[PDB]
Parts: sequence; C-alpha cells; structure tokens
Amino acid sequence: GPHMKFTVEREHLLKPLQQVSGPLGGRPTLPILGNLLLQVADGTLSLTGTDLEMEMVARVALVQPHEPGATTVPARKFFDICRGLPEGAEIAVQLEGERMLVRSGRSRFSLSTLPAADFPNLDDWQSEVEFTLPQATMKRLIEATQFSMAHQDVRYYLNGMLFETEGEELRTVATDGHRLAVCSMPIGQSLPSHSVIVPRKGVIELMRMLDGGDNPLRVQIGSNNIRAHVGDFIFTSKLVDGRFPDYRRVLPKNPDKHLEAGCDLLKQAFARAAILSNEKFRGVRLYVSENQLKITANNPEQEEAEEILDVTYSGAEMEIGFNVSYVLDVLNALKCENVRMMLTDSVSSVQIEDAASQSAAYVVMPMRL
Amino acid sequence: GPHMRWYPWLRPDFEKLVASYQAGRGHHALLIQALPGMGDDALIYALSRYLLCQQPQGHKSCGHCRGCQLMQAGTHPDYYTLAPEKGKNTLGVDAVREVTEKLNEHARLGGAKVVWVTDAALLTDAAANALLKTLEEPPAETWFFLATREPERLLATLRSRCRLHYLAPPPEQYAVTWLSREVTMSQDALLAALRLSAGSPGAALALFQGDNWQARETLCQALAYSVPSGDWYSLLAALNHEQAPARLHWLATLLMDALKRHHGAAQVTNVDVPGLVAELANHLSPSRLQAILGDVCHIREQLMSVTGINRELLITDLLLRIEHYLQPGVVLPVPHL
Amino acid sequence: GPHMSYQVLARKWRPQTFADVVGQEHVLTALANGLSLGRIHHAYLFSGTRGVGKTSIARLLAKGLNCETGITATPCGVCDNCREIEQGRFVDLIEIDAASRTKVEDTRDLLDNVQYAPARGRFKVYLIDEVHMLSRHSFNALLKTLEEPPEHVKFLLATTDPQKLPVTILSRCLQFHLKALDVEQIRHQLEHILNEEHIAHEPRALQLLARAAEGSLRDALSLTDQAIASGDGQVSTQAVSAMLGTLDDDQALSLVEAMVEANGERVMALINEAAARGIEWEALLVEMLGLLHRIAMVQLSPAALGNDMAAIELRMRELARTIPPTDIQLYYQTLLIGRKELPYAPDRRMGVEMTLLRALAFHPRM
Amino acid sequence: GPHMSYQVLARKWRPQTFADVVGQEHVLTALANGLSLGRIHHAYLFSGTRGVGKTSIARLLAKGLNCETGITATPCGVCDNCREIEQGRFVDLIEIDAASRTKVEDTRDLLDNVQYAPARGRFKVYLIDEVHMLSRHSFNALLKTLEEPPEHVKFLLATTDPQKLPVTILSRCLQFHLKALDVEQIRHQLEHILNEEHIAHEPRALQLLARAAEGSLRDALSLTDQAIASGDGQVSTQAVSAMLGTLDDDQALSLVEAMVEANGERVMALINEAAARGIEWEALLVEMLGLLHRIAMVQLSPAALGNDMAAIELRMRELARTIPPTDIQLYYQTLLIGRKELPYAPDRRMGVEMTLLRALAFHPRMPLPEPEV
Amino acid sequence: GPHMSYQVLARKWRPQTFADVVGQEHVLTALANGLSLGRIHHAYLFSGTRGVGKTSIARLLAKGLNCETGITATPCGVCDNCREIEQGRFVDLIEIDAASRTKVEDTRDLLDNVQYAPARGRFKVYLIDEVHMLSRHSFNALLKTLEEPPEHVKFLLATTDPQKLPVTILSRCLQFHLKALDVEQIRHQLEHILNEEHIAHEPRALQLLARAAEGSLRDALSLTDQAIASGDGQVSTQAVSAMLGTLDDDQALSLVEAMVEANGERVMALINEAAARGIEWEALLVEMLGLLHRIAMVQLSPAALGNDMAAIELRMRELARTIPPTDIQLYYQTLLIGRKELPYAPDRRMGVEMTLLRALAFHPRM
DNA sequence: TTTTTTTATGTACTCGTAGTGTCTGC
DNA sequence: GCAGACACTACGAGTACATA
Ligand SMILES: Nc1ncnc2c1ncn2[C@@H]1O[C@H](COP(=O)(O)OP(=O)(O)O)[C@@H](O)[C@H]1O
Ligand SMILES: Nc1ncnc2c1ncn2[C@@H]1O[C@H](COP(=O)(O)OP(=O)(O)O)[C@@H](O)[C@H]1O
Ligand SMILES: Nc1ncnc2c1ncn2[C@@H]1O[C@H](COP(=O)(O)OP(=O)(O)O)[C@@H](O)[C@H]1O
Ligand code: BEF
Ligand code: BEF
Ligand code: BEF
Ligand SMILES: [Mg+2]
Ligand SMILES: [Mg+2]
Ligand SMILES: [Zn+2]
Ligand SMILES: [Zn+2]
Ligand SMILES: [Zn+2]
Ligand SMILES: [Zn+2]
Repeated sequence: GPHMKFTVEREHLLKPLQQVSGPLGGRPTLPILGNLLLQVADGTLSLTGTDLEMEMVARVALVQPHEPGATTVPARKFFDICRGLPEGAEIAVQLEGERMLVRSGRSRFSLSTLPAADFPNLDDWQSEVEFTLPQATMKRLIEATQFSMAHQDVRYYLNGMLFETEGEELRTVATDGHRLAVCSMPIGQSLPSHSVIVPRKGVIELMRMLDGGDNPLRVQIGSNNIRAHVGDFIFTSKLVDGRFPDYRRVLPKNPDKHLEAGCDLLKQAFARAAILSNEKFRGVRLYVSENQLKITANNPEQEEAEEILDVTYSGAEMEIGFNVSYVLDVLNALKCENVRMMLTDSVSSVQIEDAASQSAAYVVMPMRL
Repeated sequence: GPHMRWYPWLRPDFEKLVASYQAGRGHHALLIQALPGMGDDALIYALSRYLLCQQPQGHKSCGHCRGCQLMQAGTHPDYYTLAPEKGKNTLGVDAVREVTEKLNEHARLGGAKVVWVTDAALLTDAAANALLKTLEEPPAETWFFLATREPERLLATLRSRCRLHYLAPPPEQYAVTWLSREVTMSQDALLAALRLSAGSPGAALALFQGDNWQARETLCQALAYSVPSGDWYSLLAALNHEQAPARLHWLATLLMDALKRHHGAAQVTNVDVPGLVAELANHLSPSRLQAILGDVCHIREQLMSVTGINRELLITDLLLRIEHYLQPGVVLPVPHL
Repeated sequence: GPHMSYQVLARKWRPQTFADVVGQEHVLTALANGLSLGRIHHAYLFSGTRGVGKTSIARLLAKGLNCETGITATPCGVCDNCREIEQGRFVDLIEIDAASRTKVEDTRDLLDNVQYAPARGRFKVYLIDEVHMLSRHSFNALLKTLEEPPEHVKFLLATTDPQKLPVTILSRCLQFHLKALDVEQIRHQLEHILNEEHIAHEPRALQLLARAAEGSLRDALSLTDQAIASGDGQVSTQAVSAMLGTLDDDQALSLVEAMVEANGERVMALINEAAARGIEWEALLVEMLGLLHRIAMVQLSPAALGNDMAAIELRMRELARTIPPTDIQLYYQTLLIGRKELPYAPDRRMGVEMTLLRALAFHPRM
Repeated sequence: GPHMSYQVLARKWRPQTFADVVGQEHVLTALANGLSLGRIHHAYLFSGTRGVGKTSIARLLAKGLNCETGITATPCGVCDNCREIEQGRFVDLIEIDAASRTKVEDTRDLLDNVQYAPARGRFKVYLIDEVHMLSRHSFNALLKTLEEPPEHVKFLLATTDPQKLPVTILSRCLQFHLKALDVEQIRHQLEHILNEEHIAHEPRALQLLARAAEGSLRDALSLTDQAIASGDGQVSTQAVSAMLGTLDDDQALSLVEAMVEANGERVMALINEAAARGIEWEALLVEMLGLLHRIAMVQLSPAALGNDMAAIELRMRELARTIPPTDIQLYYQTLLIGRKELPYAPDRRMGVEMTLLRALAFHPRMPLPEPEV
Repeated sequence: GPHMSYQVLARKWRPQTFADVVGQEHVLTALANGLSLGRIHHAYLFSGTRGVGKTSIARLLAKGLNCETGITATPCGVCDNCREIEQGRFVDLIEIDAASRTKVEDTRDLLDNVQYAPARGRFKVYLIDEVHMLSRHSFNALLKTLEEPPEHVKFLLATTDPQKLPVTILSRCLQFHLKALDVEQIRHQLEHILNEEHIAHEPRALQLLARAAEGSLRDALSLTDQAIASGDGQVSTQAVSAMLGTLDDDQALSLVEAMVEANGERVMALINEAAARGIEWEALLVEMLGLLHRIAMVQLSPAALGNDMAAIELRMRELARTIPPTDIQLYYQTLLIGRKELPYAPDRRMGVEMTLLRALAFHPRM
C-alpha cells in the first residue's frame, strides 16, 4: 500500500537538506542522478543524495508516527519547496501513485517521484577497519597534510591521501613527488594494519564536513569505499585502486646535519625572501654555516634578496636549493615554537618537523638546476 | 523499445563465453565480430549482467541482487557505456577519457567493472588511441567489450590487445526458417533479404520491419524503368535518403547478380526479382556493367567514410557518370594499384 | 592477492630481465653496451610495429637505470626499487599515457617540475607511451627539455608510428628500431611459455599461430589465449585451424584453376560451396596469393616448387606449363588489390566476388 | 680525453666560438661583419631545418655582445660573461622557451619588464626559441616592442618554419636561413669529434652516418652516439650498417644488375642471401629504387654521382650507358608499385619476390618467354 | 649602442615631415587639404599593407594637429611640442599599443582619460596601434566613446587588417587605405638613404632589393641593412644576389620555369637549393600543382590573375602566353601522378626528383 | 524576393561569476 | 573578531583560430 507518511518539521531539515543536496541535480548526466531518496528506518528519516561517486545521508529525527519505505524525488524541487515556507512548517509528505504530496496548513504541493529500487545506494558491508576519532584529531590530521595532495598529476595513485592504520596509531601521508607530509596520531584502540587511498575530492568534502568537538566521528573503511559519520551526517567516497609508495623509504635514512630555529623567525624570513623570488620558480638557495643560515633568492630581473638567521646548527657548511612555497606551507602547518630541519647532502631531500613534538614530519625535495 | 532480444544462434556461444568467465581465466577485452543487428549487443548485455551480478548462478543473472536491479533500471556506478552522442555518429575522445579517468577509482558496489563500447568501428583515432592502454593493462576486475562490423577496420594497435570472438551467422536454411516464423512473407523475398544482409537474420528482419523493403521495391521499379531507356537520373528520387548506403548496396547486389547471370552462376543474391536482373544482363554489356558496379561501390564507400559529405552531389554525379558510361565510345575506369 | 587479473598471458609473460627478452638482439646489445660503458643518453625513442615489446624494453631500461646495485645492464629484479617499479608505485618513474594526456597544459605542468630532485632512484625516468598522439603544441613544448634536460631526468619515448613525430623530436632522441619478430622466434617463445604453464599443444598449431600472428608476439599471445578459451585448455590443431582460418582442402587451387581458365561458372560454384562451409575470405585470398606466387616462381626456375605438397604441385606444374607470366602477374595484382579493398566492402563475400569478377574480366573470351 | 660521465655527444660538443661552427658561412660572415662594423640590429630571426645551429649561433651572438672586452666577433674563452653563458644561467641572456610561454599573459609580462636596465653586460639579450609557437596576440604584442625597442635590448628569435610567423613580424627583423649541411661537412665534423674523443672510426661508417643524417648535424651526432653504443665503443662499417638497417649498396647493385640482365636465378639467389643475412625486405626495395633513381640521375646528367657512391661509380656509369630511359622508367614504376603492394602481400618475402618477378618478366629487351603457345 | 651606426635604418629614417613620406600622395594630399581647409572628422582610421607608413603618417598627423603655430599639415619641428612628440614623449599625445592593452580594463581607463582637458596642445590626440586586436567589450567601449566625442579630442587608429574591426567603428572613421609601394618608389628611396648614409651601392643591387621588398618599405630597409651586414659596409651586387638567393622561397615557380624550359640541370640545381633550405617536398608539389592550375586558368582567361599573386604576375603571364595548353595538361598529369606516388618512394627528395625527371622526358631539347 | 557551412580536438582570450585569503578601519 | 571589503584566483562560457 502507498503508505509513505512523512511527518517532519521544516526548520529541522533545511540545513540537512542543503547539506545532502550540495552538488544536487544540476548535471543532466542521469535523470535519477538529479534526485534525493527519502527513506524511513530506525524511527528516523534518511535523506540520501548521490551522483554515483559521493553519497551523503542525513538522519533527521521524526516527529509523529510514520510508515516505513523509500521513494526518490527531484532534489531541487524539494529544496525550493521548503526554503520559502514562513518560519516553521509541518511538512506532511504522502504517496499518491507516483507522486509526493507535501502539505502544511493551506500549502499543498506535488512532486513526481521514482521508486527507490532505481536509486543506486550502498547497503551494509563488512568494514575493513573502524575508527572512533575525536573531531580535533582528524581535523589536525587532514589540515597538516592537505596541502601535500597532488592536484591532477599523471600518477593517479598520488591524487589523494594514504590513511595507514597500524597498532593504536593512525597516520596520513600525502605527497606529489616533490613534497611529502606525514602526520600520525594515537587512538588508544587496537586496530588492524591497513592502507587506504582516499581521493582528493573525497578528502576535501570530508574536511568541509566535520566541526565541533561535541560529536565524535565514526570512520568505516572497507575494501572499495570509505564512510564517515559526523553526528547524524554520513559521507561515502570510493577509494583509489593504486598503491601509495612506502613513505618510510622516502624520508632520509641518516640525517647527519641538524638544524633548530624558531618557527616564527623562519616563517618571517622565508616570506621576506619570497617577496623578491621568481614568480613561477619560487625557489631559494640556503647556506648553512656554524650557527648561521643564509637564505638567498633572485628573479630574472636580478632583484636578489638575502637574509641571515641565527640558528642552532650542527654539521658542516652546506648549500641546498629548494622552492619556497612548499617550505612556507610546511612552516604554516607546523604551528609550533621550534622547527627542526634535517639535512644529509646537497643533493638529498630535507626533513622538517616540530622540534618539541614527534607527531608530524615533512619532506621537501630540493631543486637541481 | 529495442532491448535484449535474445536470439537462438547466440545460445551455443554465450554458454561458451560465460564459461571463460566462470573459471576466472577470461580475457578482460572481448571484441565481438558480429554483423550489425545480428545480436552482439544482446550477448554483450547478457555477459555484463553475469559479470556485475554479486550472486549469480549457472549461466544467468539472479535478478534479485541490488546490482541486477540497478542494471535493469539503466543506472549503475560500475557499468559504463560508450555510445555516439545524440545526433552524431562518432565516439569522441572526451567520453573515452572521462570513462578511463573514472576507471581509476574502485568499483562502488564492491564487484567488478564493465566498460562496453557500442561500436568500435565508430571510434575516432584519438578516442581509440586513448583507449589503447586502458585496453592493455586495466585495473583489477575490469572487463571490456567491443563490437565491430570488421575487426580489420579497427586500428591496428587496438585490435592487437583484445581476445577476438567471431559470431558465426546461422546457415541459410535455419535463418529462412527463423524469419518465416517471425515474418509471414514469400520464401523468395526472404532469401533475397537474407543474402542482402550477408546472411545475418537480424539485419534482414530489421529491413522487413522498417520501410526499407518498400524503398527496395521502389528502387527495383525505377531500375526497371531506367535500364532500357538510360534514364538513370530518376534513380536519384529513390536513392537520395538518410539510408543511401543501404540502397547503393542493393544496387550493387543487383549488378552482382546481373554479372552472375551473364556468367551463369547457379545462385544469385536477388532471387525475388528475376525480371530486373535479366533486363540488366541483356541490356548492359559486362564490360560497362563492371565499371558501373565499381563506381557505385566506390560512391557507397565514400559516402560512408567521410562524415559531412553531401549525398545530393555524390549521388547525382554517380548517376550522371553512369549515364555517360552507357553511351558508346567512352573510356572506362581501371582499378588502381 | 597477487593481482589475479594477471591471468591473461599478455600481462603475465612480459619480460622482467634483459635475458628474458626474445629477439630484438641489436637494441638489447646497444642498451647493454650503453649501460656498461657509461654512454648513457637522456632521450630514447623505441619505434616499431605493434606488439614487438618497446614498452617492455623501456620498462626494463628504467629498471636497469634505477637499481640500487648501480647503473647495471642486467637489473637484479629483487631490490626495493625493482620490486616497487614492478608494483607500479615508483614515484621516480612517470608513465604518461600520451594518447590520453595529449593536452599542452599537462605537458607544460609536467615540464615545470623537471628541476626537482628524484625521491629515491638516481634518475627521474619519463615513460611517454604513444608519443605520436600528443598535440603539436605538446611536441613543441618538449624541444628545450629534450635538448638539454637536467642530469637526473631521462625521457623514454615509445611510439608505434615514428613518422608522425616532428623531425625536431626525432632529432633529439636515440632511435631504436624494434625489428618485427620472425616466425621462428614467435614459435619458440610460445612453446616455452606454454610448456612453462603446462598447457597441451601441438607443434603444428604453434606454427600456424606464429605464421598468422603477422610478426607480433602480442598478437600471437592473444591468439593463443583465444585458442585456449575455445579448445577447453588445449591448443589443438583442429580448433586453432578452424579459428584462425585455414584451407585444408584444395579448394584454393580449384578456384585458381577455374579463374585462370576464365570459367565463371566454376568460380562462382566454388565460391558458393566455400561460403556454405563458412570459409574465411581473407585467408582464402591469402592462399590464392601464395599459390600464384609459387606458380610464377616455378615458371621462372624449374623445380624449386611446392614440393612440400607434391599432390597439388603436380597440377601446379601443369598450370605453370600453360599460363603466360603476364597473366599470372596481373591476376596476382588484382587479387592483392581485392584483399586491400576487402575491408571497404559491404560484405567480405561480395569483396571476394568483386576481386574474382575483375580477374575474370581480363580474359573473359579466353 | 676527460669525457666526464660522457655527457652526451650532442650537448658536449656544442659550438663555443664563431670559428667552431661547422660552416654556415652565409650567416657566420654576416654576423661577424655586423659585430665588427657595429651594425647591431635589434631583431633578427634564425630559420632552417632541424639540428643546424640556430640556437647555437644565437648563443654565440649573445657571447659576442656580452663580452667584457669591446664588441668582437671572436669572443674570449676566459671572459666571466662568456664562461657564465657557456654554463648557462647568465644574468643578461634570458632563455625563453616560447612553447612554454605561448600565452599573451606571459608576453605582456615580458614587455612590462623590458625597460629595466641590465644588471651586467651591455645588451639584455632576449633569446626566444621556437618563435612560431607564440599565439597571435603574443605576436601582436611583440610587434611594437620589436619596432622601437629600448636601446639596450636585443631580440634573438629562432624557429624552424618562419612562414608561420605573421608577415609584419618577418618585416620587423632580419632573416637568417641556415642551410642544411652537406655530406662532406658532416663527415669532417664527425671525424673531428671522434678524434677528439679518441674513438676508433672507419671512413665508410662515417660516410654512411653522414648520408643517414639527411643534412642535420644533430641527427648525425646522435646517430654516431648510437653507433658507438652499438659497437664496443668503436665505430665500424659493420656496426653502422647493422644499426642503420640497410645494405652498403653493392648487394643492391648486384640485385639491380641481375634484374636488368633477366637473370632470375641470380635474383633469387641474392634474395636468399639477403634472407640469410635477415635484412628488412622493404629495405631491399627501397635501396633498389634508390639505385635506379641514381642511374636515372646519371642518365640525365653525367655529373650526378657524388663521392659517396664512388666505390661503385665505374660500375654505375656502365648501367646508364646501356639502359634506355623508358626501360628505367618501367623498372622504377614496377618497383614502386611493388613497394605500394608489399604490406598487403601474403608475406613480405613473397611480395618482394613477386615484385622482382614482375620487373624481370615485363623487361622489354629480355622478356620472359611464353611457355608453349 | 656603441658608435652612431647602431641606429637601425627602420628607426632612424622615420619620416618627420609630410614631404618625407613617399608613394602615399592620395592620403598625404587629403590630410593636407583637410587640415588647411578646416574640414575634420571625429576619428581617422589608417589601414593598408605592413610597413607602408600608417604609424608614421599617424604620428605626423599628431604632430600637425598639436603645433601652436596653427593646425597645419607641415609642422615646424622647432617648438617644444613638435620635438616632444618625436624626441621624448608628449603629454597630450597618447600612444597605446592596442595589442598590449586588448582587455577592456585598459580601454576603460583610456576613455576615462578623454574627459580631461589637454595640457599643452589644443587637440587631445589618441594614437592606437594595431586596433584590430582589441577585445569585443573594448570595442563596445570605444564605440561608446566615439558616439559623442568631445571637441578637444580626435582619435587615430592604425591597423593592418581592417576586416576585423566592427562595422560601427568603420562607419564613424574616415579610413585611409595605403597602397603597397611601387618598385620604383622603393628603389628611389633606398638609393636616397644609401647615398645620404655614406654607404656604397650598385643599381642592380637596389633593383633586387626593391623587387624582394614585396612592396613594404620596411622589408626593403631591413634587407638593405642585412646586405650592408653581408659584406664590409658595401652594398655589392654579388653579396645582395647571394643573400637573396639564400633567403629566396619561390623555388616552385622557378622550378616550373626550368621544367617547362626543359633545362634539366637548372631543375636539379633548384631541387638542390630547396633541399638545402629543408623545404617540404609534398608542399612543393602542392604549390607546383597550384601554379599549373592557375596558369591554365590564365590561358583560359587573363582575369584569373588576382591581386594575391601580384609579385609573380609578369612571370606567370609570360609563361602562360609562351606555352601551349597541351604541355600544361601533360605536365599537370605527370606532377599529379608523381605526387600520388611520392609517399611510396625511397625518400621524398628522390621521389620528387623522379617526378621531375618524368616530366622532363616530355618534349626534351637536343 | 528568398535562397545558401564538414567534421574532431586542441589552443588561446576575454569576460562574468564564484569562491575564497586577509586585513582595516568596522 | 570581522565582515565587508577588497583582492585574487579559478571555472565556465562564448568566441576565434588552427589542423587534418
Ligand atoms: N621482446 C619480448 N620479449 C618477451 N615478451 C615480449 C617481447 N615483446 C613483446 N612481448 C610480449 O608482448 C606483450 C606486450 O608487449 P609490449 O612490450 O607492450 O609491446 P609494445 O611494444 O607493442 O607496447 C608482453 O606482455 C610480452 O608478453
Ligand atoms: N653548425 C654546427 N656546428 C657545430 N655543431 C652543430 C652545428 N649545428 C648543430 N650542431 C650540434 O647540434 C647540437 C645542438 O644544435 P642546435 O644548434 O640546438 O640545433 P637547432 O638549430 O635544431 O636548435 C650542438 O650542440 C652541436 O653539437
Ligand atoms: N611611406 C614611407 N616613407 C618613408 N619611410 C617609410 C614609409 N613606410 C615605411 N617606412 C619606414 O619603415 C619604418 C616603420 O614604418 P611604419 O610606418 O611603422 O610601418 P607600419 O605601417 O607597419 O606601422 C619607418 O621608420 C620608415 O623608415
Ligand atoms: F604498442 Be607499442 F607501445 F608500440
Ligand atoms: F632544434 Be632547434 F632549436 F630548431
Ligand atoms: F607595423 Be605597423 F605599426 F602595424
Ligand atoms: Mg606500450
Ligand atoms: Mg634550439
Ligand atoms: Zn544478481
Ligand atoms: Zn634491482
Ligand atoms: Zn669575454
Ligand atoms: Zn611646432
């Protein structure tokens, strides 16, 4: 029987509906694609929006007695039909043939529908690993390495993040072949070792989804997709088939030359030198001598910039040239007091980390002119 | 509308092909050499139904799992189709590039992936080349299906990276029995249609279902009028249409049968129309008949190959050149090495 | 899971060591001498027909260049770099599917990042596959980088059609012509791999596969996989013969003797009979071409004939005894042109009929 | 010699002095005289086929115009500016890969900074390589700058097909066409390079390399590097002949002689010998066509044979003394048709054999006799 | 820089008075009469062939309009603003390279500068070079400004391609079209500068320079500078002839001249010269086929020669009048067959030479 | 007095919109 | 803050041109 009794209040769904809509139907790729699925289960209404790649579900609590089922409706029509109703509204949705009738007082409107069987959706699956992450932990984890994603590079496996879970630790690795960022945080939960490659778009959408330390995040990673539950919102993105490189073999093995300096001083110096750096080749040449760091740069117009920093250096005099953007990004990410740099050879990569905490690591690969 | 109309002659092959996938040792790329409308699309569709099914049995899909439901609905995150865009008879490199970039991500439903190209002969060189490497070394659990009129017409590099399956057309007696069951018309016309469709029962059935049979009858009448008088220009009225290559092929088959009748061949492609072929044989000398046949087939190939060519000019010039060839004392073309 | 999808022979049997490479001895020797002597270049262009092994040769060159053992002519195959490049996860090696990333934006973006250091390996090898599909702007963007690249980057181009590359691109590269594999090499490689995988086979079937592969190991391997699928795990002569297309009967010689006699009745009756048997028309035309070639060859020099098949060659001696050489030459040329234009026909049978009618029209009275 | 890591033959032996260029005399003399007389135009475009020295000559001119001493046509090898420009990253010279800066948004940025004085040297040399790659708006932006540039800015434009330039751009600047090198110049340069690198060489191998270079020195030098790789560090006739995938005439001369003499048995025997060597069958037809074309050359004019074929010259002349031109026309046409039809033959050897059979059977002077009647 | 000779002849010999511009009487007289008689338009748009004087004449108009001795065709050149326009920059003369400022964000500022009163001169003068490259929105803005121009401003637009301008801009501008300079005018001017630059010269060299100028005086001046460079400060006939032969690109027409003349040695020498330049051989055959088709059309009617081939008009006319049509058809057939057979040749050079040898065999000389 | 144009892919260019960094009196 | 303001950067669209 055509039961479909939805009894919800408008203001409690407008923000979820806008959230799950997001990239709502604007692509004429598929008529079913430009639709949102309404489902009733667990005493709650699930609003599902999917474009065959990313799935978003809002679990809004019901008000009155309901009737279980599922049916899909045009997303834009539903979004516009409840965004203009004055303040609150008793949204009562009923099924008539292939139609949703939405009533609230003297406001009756119709939306032609499709059966839920046609709508692509993911059922229950055995999760390869499960995380109970505090919001601050994942926010710091993604924030400190989101700048290291490859932006549409030929190597498809680099187009995202590597979530590697090992023991009671969760690590994120992001690199593009020139910069690399690794951030590991404890979880206090014995978890099986696993490796995940979440694409760029998936991680960006996940990052602009979590906020507020009051709602712990639940992460479920399977063999073909990843789902994140923030409060009552669920996000789902497919995985990358590639294999991320072994990052522990990318970090230098014997960083003999040690440097320690102030984070603020290094950041200010690097920005000051980058003021006059090359426009598209923003790279500085750095000389380390006994307790002295000389950073120099120039442009095709030959407007050289030079600065000297008082650092704590242990090693021999050395030259190395690296780009400024990656190092400014690393220094900005490391919201610390002392920055420690590891140098091996004038032809080798440079390691950058917090001197007061062994929780993050970064690798900058120099420029060989 | 038109959908998976399964044909009996696909039964011995389908059961074979699924076996190659049942053991898991099948090739990721299966190029089907099948005549147009003979049933390659239905076989590929059924194979994809088996492949994407999460819980299959024997030689058919369960029809119960969510993969089967989504496949039936026509939407599936792991079922990509490469078809010419609406109103254009070509497959752009942009669609192939988008599909190939999508293949990088995992299959959403946790199963395998299927990429089916409707017709590999319509691939642009750029598109086929963009598909080359994707064909060569696809990711884990990725399946490619290609259909072609002629495999050798494809790119010499793409066809190399593909297991080629040939769908043998049914014997002529079996085909005529099948079409007699399907269509209640004369045996002579049915055999003529089967021979016209190169023995493919599906193409002959489609010819009878559409208006092409009426067009062929009109063209035969126009030829009957024009052969004794040389008024070949009137043939334009019957030749100029959106399906001009088919009618040019019909004329070529008629000339084939005229040359056969002059040589006395036992069987002819046009058995339903003996009067017209006899008139062509007696009225036109074989030497000029060969030239007319060659020019007609050359015009057909030119009309098919180069897109954007104007049918009016080509057909009119072909008719005028045929009329010129009819006149005595005119040099004839010779095939070029 | 060791990449179960590798069950296809064309993906499992690609060589991983210089010794595993079949044929191509000249380019292999040149590469080995370059690696050993230290005469290392920065732009290699392996050009040749399809399915000869230029991608595999380039990957082996990359393995040899980026091995921790050093710049070795024979990669170890077990080092960390070798294992990673086998896995495809190696950052320092960039494989560009130039038939897909043909735009100039991607090429310029890639070339702006050449100055940076390699992550692990010595060299930042660039494997540009199907180079000829790049846009002209993409070609012209590569000129300065190919002329004077940094000492840590190397370009390994690999095209199947070198003439479409601009001369300015061919000029900056070492051109390695990958010679097409002979019949014997293909047969030996197929026998070796089949015996490695314990698959039933017959030497005659392997000979047929090698001959019908048209000088390509990938074509022969795909045909072998097709035969395995068709024959239920065994490469049997009858199955591969019915698959590839063979003329066990003497209908080809009967067709030739009917056509050269200008007997259109017999020619068309034989065509009808062959079609009733589901003959493959291209193989038929190939057989007629071979028969006419042998006829002309024995017309020039007595003996030196189809002694392999004595039965037909006796009647062939009769044919060479009667037919003038010019008629044989024109018949062969017309059959060849018909084979060329066979794809450009509404039907293969109709194409063969065109070819035979053209052959008949030369001497219809005699 | 030193040969530090053998940093490619092409890059190592780039010219550094105006006396080291292999003989583009028509542009070398003009540039030297202009530098000596002080007639330093502000814009000139180098054109010509690949690998001839346009970029090298542009670098040489920047050397001459940036030397610490007076402006000379013989730059010094000790000058700081000359050493820097030899090593690159020079302050004044601005290597501008125009193919990477086709967009007008970069040419406008170039024009915005043209007026700033150079840090060192005299002329801020703008070296634009592959000029023909610039977009139309980029050319039109370059127009007024090229018409009236600053007094301390010289433009160094180089390309391969100057015809693609807008015609006004061709008008605003001088034009220097660098002719493709002759075979003898290439051979002498290759001998010089191999002698300076101390690598064994033979005259025939170097002549073959020069012939296969097709008038471009970079092709010659890359081919010499590949021949060094093919041999054990030694250049020999056998190694180069194997690498180029061709026969050193002679064999093909025997082929064509057996063809014109209607000696079909010898034709078949030589084909068997070539099969035993395993040469490309299309190479046989190509070489036979080339020899027939050279015999046609000799037929038209006696002075149509270079020193390269001198090893068979006395033989070749005799061919032109006996074959009427119509017979060589028939031979060339038959061989060309055979090469046309070769890819569609049942086998490449079958196609080559049938082509030879057709060539000898259609011979007018000695046709293949009709068997009986 | 060093020594006064560095001044480029294309820059130093910039006309400064209306008596210095040469060959453009139909525009100079119009400008002089308009300035003297008071007739004036809101805007003046210049157009014509490259290097003819559009920018120079526009600068002369700017000089004439802004001299305090009255609006006159001939400026004094002694006062402050006359010199400031040429030497240094003049405030009220706004020179805008429209190619550098195509975007509307610059033309908007320019038309925001039109409402301000001129500083020194009476008429605010705008000289916009290469006006055919402005963006469509910039064109809309310029039209809006031109609709109601204040009496103190007068525009000057100089361009080479007038067809790209909006019709509504052409409607409000009195376009002056400058014809390409004649050979005699170019030669006389070149002689004038060479005599007044203390540079030796020879009349045949001057005639060759004028002929090679293609009608643009800037081309003649540049070739003059190169001729002085090629040699020791002397314009010798031999040096000029050698330089033009080096730079000449009419290989096809001279080659068909020699072919129809049946001079085999000349044809071979021309093929050698074309090979030295790296001339594309298929393009050479295509151009030759085009020339033969055009000469046949000329034989059918003299009207086939348009302004597109004015440089080679006399040669093609004379080679049409002296050659019977039958030879033209035979040569066209031979060259078409040779181009058809060109790709299947040992190489393009020998293939095209073989085609030429085939053509030369028809109607040969003793 | 109303009538006429082939495609497929790529490369620039110029403009509004659109989304976001950042930072100054708000 | 801050949010508005402003700056700036990116994407799409519409147009133009080139090439085979
Ligand atoms: N020289 C060779 N040695 C061994 N196997 C080869 C060789 N050449 C080709 N193959 C086989 O062909 C398959 C495809 O080879 P590939 O190197 O991709 O050829 P291509 O040059 O046309 O890209 C390989 O997987 C391998 O099985
Ligand atoms: N005229 C020449 N003299 C000497 N070497 C040359 C000459 N032309 C080319 N080469 C060789 O080719 C290399 C690159 O030459 P290049 O000038 O870049 O040619 P292109 O004109 O194609 O840019 C040089 O390093 C040099 O070894
Ligand atoms: N009619 C002419 N009279 C004198 N010199 C001319 C003439 N036309 C061109 N020129 C020369 O060419 C140089 C540039 O001329 P210009 O007028 O800028 O050409 P354009 O039409 O391409 O803008 C001038 O400095 C002048 O030397
Ligand atoms: F098929 Be290969 F990459 F030439
Ligand atoms: F290779 Be060159 F600069 F044309
Ligand atoms: F050369 Be002009 F100023 F267009
Ligand atoms: Mg490959
Ligand atoms: Mg260069
Ligand atoms: Zn199912
Ligand atoms: Zn190794
Ligand atoms: Zn110096
Ligand atoms: Zn004055």
